[PDB]
Amino acid sequence: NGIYIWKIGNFGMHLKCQEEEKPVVIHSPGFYTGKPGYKLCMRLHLQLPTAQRCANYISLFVHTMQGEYDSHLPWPFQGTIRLTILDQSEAPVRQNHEEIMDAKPELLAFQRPTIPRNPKGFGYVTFMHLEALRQRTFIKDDTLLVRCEVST
Amino acid sequence: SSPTEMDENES
Repeated sequence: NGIYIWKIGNFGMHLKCQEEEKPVVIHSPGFYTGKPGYKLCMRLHLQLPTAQRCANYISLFVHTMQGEYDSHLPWPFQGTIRLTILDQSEAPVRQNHEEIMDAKPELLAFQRPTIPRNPKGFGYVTFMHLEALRQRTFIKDDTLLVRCEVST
Repeated sequence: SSPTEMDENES
């Protein structure tokens, strides 16, 4: 059962880029659901203030990647993916920001990739608005934590 | 509230 926590430091600088209307598109390191297992990564966007309807949102997508075990694994990928922006306050006062989605084997995002990262990602264009970050302690020590849990 | 497929090359 694959779990990866993506640590995005220097977050204030990424927010400043977004405020200055400079694109911010970043990718997590690749991580495996198991060994053997699938290789995946996360893609995060800070949508620009001038974007069409999703301005000032965090977008969060998952991508399949070419992994060492791909020849031994069934395709298309099927399973459940939980994406969470972690609330970094203490346990009694904490509420993470979370979505859970089922992979859709019919989509090209979940077929076996032919290049290092599958260009089709699957996720949330409007995962979390930037202003929602200010309501709880999501940023701590200039770091956002993005957790991805994958079932089968 | 619902997930979608997006191409990282903007189409």
